[PDB]
Amino acid sequence: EPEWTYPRLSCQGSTFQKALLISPHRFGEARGNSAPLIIREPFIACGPKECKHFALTHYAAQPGGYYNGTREDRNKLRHLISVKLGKIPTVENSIFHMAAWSGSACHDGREWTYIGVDGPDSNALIKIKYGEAYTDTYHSYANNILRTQESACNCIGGDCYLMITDGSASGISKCRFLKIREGRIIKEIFPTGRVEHTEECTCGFASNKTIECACRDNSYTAKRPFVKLNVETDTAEIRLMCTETYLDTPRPDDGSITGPCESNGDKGRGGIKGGFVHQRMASKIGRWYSRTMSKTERMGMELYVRYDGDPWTDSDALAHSGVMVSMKEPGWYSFGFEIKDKKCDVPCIGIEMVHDGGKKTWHSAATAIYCLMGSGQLLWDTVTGVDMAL
Amino acid sequence: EPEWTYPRLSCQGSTFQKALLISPHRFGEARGNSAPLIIREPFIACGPKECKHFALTHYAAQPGGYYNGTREDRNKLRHLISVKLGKIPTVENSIFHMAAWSGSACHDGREWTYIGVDGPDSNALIKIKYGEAYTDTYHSYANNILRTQESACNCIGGDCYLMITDGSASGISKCRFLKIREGRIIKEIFPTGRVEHTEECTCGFASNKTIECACRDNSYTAKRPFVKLNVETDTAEIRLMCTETYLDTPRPDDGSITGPCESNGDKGRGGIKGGFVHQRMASKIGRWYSRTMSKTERMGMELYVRYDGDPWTDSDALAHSGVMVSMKEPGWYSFGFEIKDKKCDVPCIGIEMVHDGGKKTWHSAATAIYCLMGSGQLLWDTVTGVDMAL
Amino acid sequence: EPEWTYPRLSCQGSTFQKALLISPHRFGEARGNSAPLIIREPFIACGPKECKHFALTHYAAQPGGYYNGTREDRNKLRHLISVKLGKIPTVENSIFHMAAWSGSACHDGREWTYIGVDGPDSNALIKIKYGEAYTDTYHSYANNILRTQESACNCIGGDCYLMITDGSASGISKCRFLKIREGRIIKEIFPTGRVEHTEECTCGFASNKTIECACRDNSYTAKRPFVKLNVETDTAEIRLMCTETYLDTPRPDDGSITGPCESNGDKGRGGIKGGFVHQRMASKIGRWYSRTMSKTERMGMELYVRYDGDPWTDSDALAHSGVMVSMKEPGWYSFGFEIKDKKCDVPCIGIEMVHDGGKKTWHSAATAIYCLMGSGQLLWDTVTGVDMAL
Amino acid sequence: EPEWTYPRLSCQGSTFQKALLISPHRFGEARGNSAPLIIREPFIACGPKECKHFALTHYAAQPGGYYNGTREDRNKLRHLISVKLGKIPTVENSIFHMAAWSGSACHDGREWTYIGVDGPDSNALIKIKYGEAYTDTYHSYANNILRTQESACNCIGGDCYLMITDGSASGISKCRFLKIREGRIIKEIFPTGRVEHTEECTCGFASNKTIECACRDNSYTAKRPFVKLNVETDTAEIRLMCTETYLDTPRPDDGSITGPCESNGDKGRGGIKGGFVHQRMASKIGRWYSRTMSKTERMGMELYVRYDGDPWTDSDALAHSGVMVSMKEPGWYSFGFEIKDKKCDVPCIGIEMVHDGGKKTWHSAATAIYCLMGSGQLLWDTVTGVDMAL
Ligand SMILES: CC(=O)N[C@H]1[C@H]([C@H](O)[C@H](O)CO)O[C@@](O)(C(=O)O)C[C@@H]1O
Ligand SMILES: CC(=O)N[C@H]1[C@H]([C@H](O)[C@H](O)CO)O[C@@](O)(C(=O)O)C[C@@H]1O
Ligand SMILES: CC(=O)N[C@H]1[C@H]([C@H](O)[C@H](O)CO)O[C@@](O)(C(=O)O)C[C@@H]1O
Ligand SMILES: CC(=O)N[C@H]1[C@H]([C@H](O)[C@H](O)CO)O[C@@](O)(C(=O)O)C[C@@H]1O
Ligand SMILES: *[C@@H]1O[C@H](CO)[C@@H](O)[C@H](O)[C@H]1NC(C)=O
Ligand SMILES: *[C@@H]1O[C@H](CO)[C@@H](O)[C@H](O)[C@H]1NC(C)=O
Ligand SMILES: *[C@@H]1O[C@H](CO)[C@@H](O)[C@H](O)[C@H]1NC(C)=O
Ligand SMILES: *[C@@H]1O[C@H](CO)[C@@H](O)[C@H](O)[C@H]1NC(C)=O
Ligand SMILES: [Ca+2]
Ligand SMILES: [Ca+2]
Ligand SMILES: [Ca+2]
Ligand SMILES: [Ca+2]
Ligand SMILES: [Ca+2]
Repeated sequence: EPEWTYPRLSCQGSTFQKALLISPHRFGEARGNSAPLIIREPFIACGPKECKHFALTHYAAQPGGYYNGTREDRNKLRHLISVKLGKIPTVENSIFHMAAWSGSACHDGREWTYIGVDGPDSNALIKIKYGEAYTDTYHSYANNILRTQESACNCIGGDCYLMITDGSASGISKCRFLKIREGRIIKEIFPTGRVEHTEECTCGFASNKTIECACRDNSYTAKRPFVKLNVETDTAEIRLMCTETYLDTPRPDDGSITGPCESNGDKGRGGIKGGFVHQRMASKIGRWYSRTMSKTERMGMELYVRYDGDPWTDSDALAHSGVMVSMKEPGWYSFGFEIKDKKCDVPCIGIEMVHDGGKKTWHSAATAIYCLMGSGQLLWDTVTGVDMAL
Repeated sequence: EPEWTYPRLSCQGSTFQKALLISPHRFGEARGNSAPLIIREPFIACGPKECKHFALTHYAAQPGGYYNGTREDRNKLRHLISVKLGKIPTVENSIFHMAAWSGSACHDGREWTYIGVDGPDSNALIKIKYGEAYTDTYHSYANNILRTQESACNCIGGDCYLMITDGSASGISKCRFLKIREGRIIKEIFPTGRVEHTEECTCGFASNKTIECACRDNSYTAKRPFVKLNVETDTAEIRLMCTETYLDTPRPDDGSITGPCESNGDKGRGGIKGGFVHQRMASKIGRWYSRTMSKTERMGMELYVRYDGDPWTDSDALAHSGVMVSMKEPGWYSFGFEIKDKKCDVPCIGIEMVHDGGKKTWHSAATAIYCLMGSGQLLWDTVTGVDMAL
Repeated sequence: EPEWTYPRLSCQGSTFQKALLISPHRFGEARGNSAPLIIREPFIACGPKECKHFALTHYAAQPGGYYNGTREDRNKLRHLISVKLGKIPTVENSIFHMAAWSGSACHDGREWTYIGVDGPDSNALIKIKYGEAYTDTYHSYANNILRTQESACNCIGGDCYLMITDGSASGISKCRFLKIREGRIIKEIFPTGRVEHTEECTCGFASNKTIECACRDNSYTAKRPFVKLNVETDTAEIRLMCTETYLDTPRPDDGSITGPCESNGDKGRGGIKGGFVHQRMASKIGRWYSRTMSKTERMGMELYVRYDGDPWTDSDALAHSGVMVSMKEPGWYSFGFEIKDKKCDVPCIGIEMVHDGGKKTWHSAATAIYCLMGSGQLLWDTVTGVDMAL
Repeated sequence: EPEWTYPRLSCQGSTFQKALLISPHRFGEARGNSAPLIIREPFIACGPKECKHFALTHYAAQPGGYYNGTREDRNKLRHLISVKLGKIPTVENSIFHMAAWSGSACHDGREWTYIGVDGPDSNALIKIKYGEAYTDTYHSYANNILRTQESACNCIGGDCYLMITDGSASGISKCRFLKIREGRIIKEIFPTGRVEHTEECTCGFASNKTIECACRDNSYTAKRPFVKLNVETDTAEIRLMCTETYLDTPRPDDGSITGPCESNGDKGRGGIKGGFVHQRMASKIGRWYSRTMSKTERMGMELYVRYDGDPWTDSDALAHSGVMVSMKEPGWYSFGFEIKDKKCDVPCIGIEMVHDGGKKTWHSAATAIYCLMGSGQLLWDTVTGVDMAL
């Protein structure tokens, strides 16, 4: 058959550069003739030959008559959709995979696994699809909005790993990982460590032995929960990132959180999903991260890197590597993903750039992509170009 | 060349869950830019890799100018169309297969067979297409709206099997089954038993030896005619389902038809096509059924199951298995179908949810899908989200 | 490689039946959201696995602002376009093959040959394309609107044959045939016989040795020029059809043309392209033909057949085989084509049903298809369902 | 896996003829229902089976609300897009490859290489994509709008070759050539000779040993810089074309620049990218060129040819070969490209026909194609048919 995917060494390069903007609402004017779907939580996942751009639609287009409710996060209508990356996600270009108000997907080398959560808040349900077939489900364990990554899951040798979580958005949400093979859950992994609130993990392969994830703590801290999952033993441990460059939003000033690495610090309530991707070299690992320019608002997006070290213990500041989105522009969720070149993997970060005009109008998003590309420094930023009044 | 398809054991699971909603008129607003087709009698059929979503269109779109007459069932413009399941059935996404006002389709492992009926009411005509080619026809034998299933036909080792019927919607309509191989009728099967009125059969494989169908009696009863068709001898027998949980609409109260399993009972006149799909386990057979929540109107849809036994002799109540559509939402035709996973088949029930505003406006339908996945209880219902005034 | 196509015996059957209507302008209302292309001269040609529906577009859609000039036949904008048969020919569904105001195309088993004529009236040019590549041209020989079939060319063992003509529409237009192999003209065939005016031939295979064509005489007669082209010797002879059932429009009353078979008769000025297709049986050949219901106007369409005999000498009336389009509806150009089933060929006739509101509004066409299908008699007619005011 | 592509001898033919018009704004009327993209710098490149039609979009459609700024050349929204040749480039038909305000692409027999330039004017960046993956970048070396061909790059045995340039549009812009293999730059080529200003080179293979390019000098002359690049030694030399038929716009009268082939002459300032394609015969080489009909404005387009000789030393007038676009119609950039027939290559010239209404309205372009086919003289010209007021 095709063989299973494994993480490979990253393609050569040392800086990210602006790759691609998908801005569907550049075609959504009342006087235009297009039907871009109203979405949020976009992410990209790639198989050997193509990438798919996923998002959770509100099952409504612009221009249209169903803008009310598109700023809510969960309802009976939201669906996980995709287009081939490079296509504009319209009503006719998109594929509707399953009813879901939280999602993930990934390719294992042979087929696409799609993951969607729906159901009532107190009793939601993870549903897994392998290709066309619905293959398995997993139930709410803490009865308070069972939910998942909003970014790609990760497969090695046919085994795919997925973060799920359940619990209060302003209290305890202890995550678990599911190990999924051909669409069926073959193991539950219960993490150890600093486990009181971990959600929306952005995960990737640090090597063939370790998946690492930079997650969101929506309750207690502006430091990101950082997971290290050993794939050989199927065990996970979580501790907060110690870097003084706090990656959440909102957050206090860099380096202002006093005390040991594990200290929670101030301005911990609230959060945002954060970009994280690995650059695997023969003797060095680069960890690339994105955070908003604003410490309190979803505005702007800049890139940081650090090579080697241990995220759990290094207090050192990360190295600023370029402004991807200016302060002037929306910088909402961000995520990592890798494109498969012929012999090596290309690390990328994608940025959700939400068009927010409040509850009174439509609420949707463009997706900007920056990838590791050549050398030098990052040269240009992204704007959506959308005027929400048209 | 490809192997012929056979029924396989069903994938593991014990409950159905909400899978997917195709709601094309969420995009039909007069201020939007899309062209969802106006349709009724949707159904889905799957081949080894892909499923198609079929329906009978009135050859008109919303927004548009041809709404008048879209609440009629037969005319010279209706056509059988399909799209790949998960796509939206618009003017450009759809393929028009043949002129037809009653239809069916199925894949035999190698090619699609498409069936459509058209012609004048008193002398209509079954037409069969195998791939791109028109291959055969079957004539009216009762000269009173020759018609067929409005759901998937069923193929085993290249032989595909199809219910047709002809006769008065208010009296006698004896059905027949056609055995079709590579688009040509190779055998006609004349059933035995209770044959006074059988139409709109929803059929599936109980095993490699038997096809069973839950059908509609539009004239005499609210119990469903239940066909057992022996594929090895090509013989069929029909008797009424004996369960007190009457599956037709309209219907009397459950358990109220006194007398032997064959008693017709009250409120027999009228009917609806009903969902039915098999869960074939190694030692046992689950028969899954759907019926409207209202006893008299096409509103709501509930799921029921019974393991093993004989539908013709068992008076036992079917086990209520969850609300798919609440009573506030339309619940019109339902149908069963199976998705082919790698090693096993996934049973699903699809629900036609008609937007009915009467004859003064457009008349069309959303399709909701529920499939067997995981364990537990069915968790969430389906709404169309459509406002017919927009 | 794939092997070359040859005509095979026709699939079993004895009557035609309504197969499919493509009516693009059912979606062209000013308040709808679609873009059907404005076309005329549709025809269908099929390869082993699929059929393409071709037409000459005016490079304009409905609704739109370029309706002026769409009732003219030749200009700098007209293009040969196609869609897969079954798709609606819109701006986004269509492929634009080449600039052309007269066309033909056919598949040889390995690739599509597309043929288009354009250039000034006094000096037009046949251009041939094989797949994507432009491969050859042929020049005007009588300098007065060099033109071709408006229907499929015909390939046997890799050699494709095409009628072209040039000359006065109301005088002499002596046709020639080109023999084309992999897109290049390898022979010119100059017909013998009754050669003064032959245009718009509808041609098909009577056997592996003979192509026959029923053509239009726009100047001298209402009898159709009937070509017999011997494929083994590459010679052609033309004589008028002798049947008293005159197939052109306009025409006198059947059987009113006195004198020998070759007599021209009255009402010969004007003409229409006519449907003709072969049903090849082991010991018998059926010639199926279509003509308008009206003797003088492009209204209605009925089917006729005759088995065996010699068209050049049989004065006998053809047998009426059904009304495909009532007198009430447009019946403009018609054409034959064959769909390839697995082991046999299916003969079909397609009918151009032009929406004519005069020079003041848009002018375009729907395409109706009738194919040999089963037995009995033809049961239903086709309407476009279009209101030209919307 | 597939063989690498090499140039082959051209298909037989001695004249170019009108092939195809892609005029997307024939569908852009405010009362229509389509979304043609706003674009400039179209070009076409072909692989063994298919050609793509590329362009640089302003990420806006007609009808729409983002016309302001579509007459500017560089900004943060322009993207390189393509569709399959023959399709219309709308929002939904197109694929967005990468953010870019200057581009090129070519197929090497195995995969597509896509090149785009973006970044700030003083520090822009070549980015290269091979298939789906971003693989390499090249930095600005003169810090003054690094930019590239706006037409196909050229590959031979896996090595693809690309002109880039950087420097003042009013002064010195020394070009360089990049040798790219599987998306990565493996050699930089620094030309010799007359190097003061070369940009927008249109390049093709004169043979397996030499790539030649006719380029634009925006500063000093109306004669075109002509590159001869030796693929075996990877060296290049540039000298001005000596023909009296000056191919740039603006230009003085033909033959008016007195002095040796290197004299710059008058009206050197300004320029236009010009069409150029090779016809490689067994014993001889045809060089086909296009230039505007007006000497000063981008109006009309005429075809010229010269067989053999040396472009650097030959003062001879080129042979006028027909009017492709009359003086009444726009004639802006032109480019050469080759279509792969089964055994030989078909040379073609494409013409950008811009709809220019000034900065107060939309600014976009039709693409007209002429290719070598048959013998005789070029017969018909191309009009866009677009009314910019609709
Ligand atoms: C499943 C779900 O509701 N997810 C939502 C999450 C959660 O509210 C928080 O992660 C707290 O758990 O946050 C979003 O609100 C947000 O910040 O933009 C969007 C997302 O849809
Ligand atoms: C071929 C045909 O007309 N079928 C129609 C059937 C028949 O009327 C009944 O089955 C009685 O035979 O019922 C429908 O009316 C209905 O209940 O919604 C829809 C369907 O189109
Ligand atoms: C190439 C060309 O102009 N063809 C046109 C022909 C010729 O006028 C006649 O065949 C006489 O030669 O007739 C049509 O007019 C017609 O009757 O509907 C349509 C077609 O486009
Ligand atoms: C990268 C870039 O800006 N290219 C632009 C070039 C340059 O201005 C000139 O070649 C001088 O370098 O010219 C155009 O202006 C022109 O003449 O139509 C269009 C093109 O977009
Ligand atoms: C991972 O393992 C596979 C073999 O199992 C190997 O080909 C690949 O290069 C390894 N990747 C890394 C990053 O070590
Ligand atoms: C039906 O028969 C085929 C082989 O003929 C077998 O592979 C399949 O598993 C059988 N299905 C059932 C339900 O037993
Ligand atoms: C035509 O010839 C081929 C072999 O050359 C044969 O297979 C085919 O059946 C023949 N068709 C007819 C109608 O005789
Ligand atoms: C170029 O070389 C290839 C093999 O390397 C050959 O097949 C091809 O015909 C040559 N082309 C020309 C123009 O000579
Ligand atoms: Ca936080
Ligand atoms: Ca579309
Ligand atoms: Ca009933
Ligand atoms: Ca005539
Ligand atoms: Ca110049």
